[PDB]
Amino acid sequence: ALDYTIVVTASASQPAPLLFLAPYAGVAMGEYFMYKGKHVLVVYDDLSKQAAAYRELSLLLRRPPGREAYP
Amino acid sequence: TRGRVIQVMGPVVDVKFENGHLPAIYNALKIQHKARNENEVDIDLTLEVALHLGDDTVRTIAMASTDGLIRGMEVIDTGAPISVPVGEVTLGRVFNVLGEPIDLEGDIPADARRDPIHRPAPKFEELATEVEILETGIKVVDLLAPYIKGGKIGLFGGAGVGKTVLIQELIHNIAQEHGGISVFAGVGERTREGNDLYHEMKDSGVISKTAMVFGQMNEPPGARMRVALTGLTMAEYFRDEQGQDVLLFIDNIFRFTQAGSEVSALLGRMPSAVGYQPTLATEMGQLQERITSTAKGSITSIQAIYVPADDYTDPAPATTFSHLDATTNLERKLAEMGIYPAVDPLASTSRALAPEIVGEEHYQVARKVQQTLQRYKELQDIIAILGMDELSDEDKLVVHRARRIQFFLSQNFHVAEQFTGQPGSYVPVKETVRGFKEILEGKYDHLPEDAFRLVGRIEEVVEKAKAMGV
Amino acid sequence: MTRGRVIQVMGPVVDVKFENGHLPAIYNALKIQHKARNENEVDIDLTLEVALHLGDDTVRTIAMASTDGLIRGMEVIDTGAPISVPVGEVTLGRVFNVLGEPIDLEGDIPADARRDPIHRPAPKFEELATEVEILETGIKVVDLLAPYIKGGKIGLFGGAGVGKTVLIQELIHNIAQEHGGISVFAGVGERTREGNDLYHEMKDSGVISKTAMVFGQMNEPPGARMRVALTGLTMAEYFRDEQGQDVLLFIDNIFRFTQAGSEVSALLGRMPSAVGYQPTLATEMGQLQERITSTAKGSITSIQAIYVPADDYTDPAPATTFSHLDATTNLERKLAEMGIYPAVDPLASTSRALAPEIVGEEHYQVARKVQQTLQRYKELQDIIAILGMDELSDEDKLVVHRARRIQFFLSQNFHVAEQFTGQPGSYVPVKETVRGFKEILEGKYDHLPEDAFRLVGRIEEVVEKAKAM
Amino acid sequence: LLDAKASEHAARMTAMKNATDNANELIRTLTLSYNRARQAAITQEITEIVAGANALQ
Repeated sequence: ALDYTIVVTASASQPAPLLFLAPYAGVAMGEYFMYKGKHVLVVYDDLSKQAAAYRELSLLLRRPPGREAYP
Repeated sequence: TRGRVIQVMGPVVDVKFENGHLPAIYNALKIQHKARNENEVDIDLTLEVALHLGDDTVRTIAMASTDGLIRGMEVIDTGAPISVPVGEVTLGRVFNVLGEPIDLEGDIPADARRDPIHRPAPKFEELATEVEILETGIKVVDLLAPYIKGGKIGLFGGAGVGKTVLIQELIHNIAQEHGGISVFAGVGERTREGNDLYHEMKDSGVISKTAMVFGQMNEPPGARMRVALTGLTMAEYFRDEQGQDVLLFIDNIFRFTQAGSEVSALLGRMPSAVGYQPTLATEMGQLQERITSTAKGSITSIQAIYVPADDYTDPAPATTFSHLDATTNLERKLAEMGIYPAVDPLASTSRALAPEIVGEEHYQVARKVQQTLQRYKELQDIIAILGMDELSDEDKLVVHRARRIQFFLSQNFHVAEQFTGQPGSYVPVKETVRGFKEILEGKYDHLPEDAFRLVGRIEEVVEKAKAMGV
Repeated sequence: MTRGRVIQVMGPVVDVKFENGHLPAIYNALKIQHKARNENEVDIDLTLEVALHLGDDTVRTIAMASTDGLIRGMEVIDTGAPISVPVGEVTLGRVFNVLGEPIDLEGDIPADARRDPIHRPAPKFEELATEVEILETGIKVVDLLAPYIKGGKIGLFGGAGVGKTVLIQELIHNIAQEHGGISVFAGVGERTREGNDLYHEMKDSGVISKTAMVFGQMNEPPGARMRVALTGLTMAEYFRDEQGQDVLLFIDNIFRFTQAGSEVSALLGRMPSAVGYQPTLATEMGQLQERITSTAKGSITSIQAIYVPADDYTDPAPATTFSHLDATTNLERKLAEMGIYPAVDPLASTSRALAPEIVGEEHYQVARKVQQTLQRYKELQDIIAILGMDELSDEDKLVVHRARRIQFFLSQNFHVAEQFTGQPGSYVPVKETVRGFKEILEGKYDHLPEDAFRLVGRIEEVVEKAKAM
Repeated sequence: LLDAKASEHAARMTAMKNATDNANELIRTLTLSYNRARQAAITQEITEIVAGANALQ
């Protein structure tokens, strides 16, 4: 499968902004092929970890919490 | 006159003006910026003023993304809120939140009449003293959950239930029999479904009656906040000048509240009960008290609602159930039976169905139809498990009349002519009351359980049954 | 000089600034008296209780009445002491508010009367009572099944319609008859029409000439309702300390005390703890209920209605009261509709005192045998329902024929009900009610009809009601 | 057979009494769980509201 797929990784050892920007980097890589006429499938494995990374990302930037302390 | 940017934190933008020249609340502020070098990005924003702070600064809300903003860009004060084009110009067009056409049909010229978005609700003496009934031509709606001319309706449906087909036949029947323009205001719901709905507007041919406003999930919560209000100020032109009985479709008023909850935490407000903004009920009321029937006009409103996790005690469905007058509940099982529109006859309710409003005969016929369909609902497991040949008589009669009733509630729409071929029907309320009275009395128990499927009137039942069989 | 000046007013919370070094201590009282000098201003008489110190020579207070009209800059007078409440013989028969002022239209208390502070430390470890003495109420179902302690806390779980106020009036009557003990009522946050109904019932009863009442009712600010049980209790403490006698102290719905402190703490800006309760829940309840003790000179015993919010005993407001309770007396509606007065449920009313070391051996054996026979008779109800009265056995038929005599014998003729049924009513000592239930359980009074046992005082006068029928 | 029908109806009587008592004690333990979850829900919501208020001050 690795002659037609790209893998974007954002590990747990990587800081919270790299888990925050991982789906946007994946869908930018998808948009490059989409606006050329190709067909892209993008799989975001565990978006709830993106939500917790952005929750950390906001709470450390002194943004006010909301429900379950998400922004 | 001229103000510069101080803070950019996500959606919100703080702008400092010169002393004595502050803009009032809800004005539109514009940023037209051209990049002076290769280290900058061209910017076209519209900023809605939300708060006044102390030292000549103003906290605004962005209508688009704030990516690219530099602390120190000059901001143009327009001196008015977001002026939105109104008229017969807007019919058949698709708009932004700012009143700009997002379709490629053309630009609206600058000398056209533009109305501001924010205006007070109509007063106490300007409203209509009596309750009048918005006659739709749809038999589930006309019989079992009538629509107030000027009231607020709830559609509770997902996909596969033909919600777009029901929306289209509402627009078609109102613009056919009442001469009423409709307006679809899609507030933060699924750009794919918005495009499906626009191409079905184009195919149905009823689009030339509606005006469409889309601010979807992709847009910042200022745009999702103000889309319902710009669709509302497009409908209020037709009410306030043409006197018409205007429809107004808001797709998920829930999004009107949660976009405000996204905004208000950034505005600096203390959080409320469910994490929702403190100003939940007054913002929802300033939306849904402009949707009223005045003396010369009307705006009725059919409003889709996605209750999150089907939890009706959440503060935003509570605050918007405080304003509803009816519910139209689309079910998937009735769509699998073939019953179009798939309105659940027992769960869909209305404030109208009381004998002082709809009349006395209509009230007895609707309550007897509800009682026999409830009794057939109570026999669902018995028929499905134990069998049909074992119940009793005076209950086999109940399910016998209940099948003919729950198929006669379906219609052939004018919109489905391009898909089925039969030319559709508009059914008055007195004729469907007479038809359901005749089916309840037992006049049509010798006809089959087909020929009640997809017919308008009650004589079309026998005109179809003589074509099939006896 | 101790003259103050208002800075902030926001609801009940009022910030007052004094000069440096002339600050009021915490819990002091602040008299605001203002005569309006023009048509703009409004006349004000208003007392504040100091709660915090904010720095910058300021003081944050909570208000006892409405703060409407308070102007930034107006004069505040420091009393030099907390809220001084009149005590003595001049409080008997009089309805009072939290400030020690008479609600009644009878008159004013003169200024030379003794007034003692509202906030007092609890009586020390040196001064308490070593032993546990019994409190003899003269009610049989109380003195046999859920006995009281001098210095105790007792819970009423009745509600309306079961005769809670009838027990209140009879406990006042019996203690002031036999023990010479003044009672004090304190309605912490109760309906005003029910306060007036309670006052007219105790006036018609005649019990009032011996009690004292405090009503800080629901219309008053939370700073009043948090301090109302303290000013009933300060009236009780005079007769405990100076007079040396066994005093009652009724706190109606102490859940109103807990949530009054909760909303005071929410106004003061504190972070709320578990279940929305003020962080200081257990220590405010402790500062109330550790002054209700039995010292060497007298005692204060307390009977406290408890709300039981969303009817679970694990909510912190029932849970921090139940750690001070020494007894409970459940009032049940089906015993009042049956005809048993008082409506005390004999199986749900429990007591920490009901033990052979505290009470005695014979009382304990008779009381536990009464609970066993009533438990067996409560088990036999479905058997009587489905099998009928006959053909059970000889033994359980004797159990039913014994236990209905015990169940109807638990009702008394109160002295309170004399103006309603004409029967003079009786004080039954604890030795004679133990002897009476012992002689019923032996079977000595088994042949008498069961309607002789209803509404009768002791066992020597059930023979005469059986003789009259 | 009359003996067996009487014992049939008595056995179904006792079986449904035991099922009702089992359901009632299940209701009791579920209300203990409901009160625990109710208190925990209210304290969660109140600390999140107060934390969102303290974030601004």
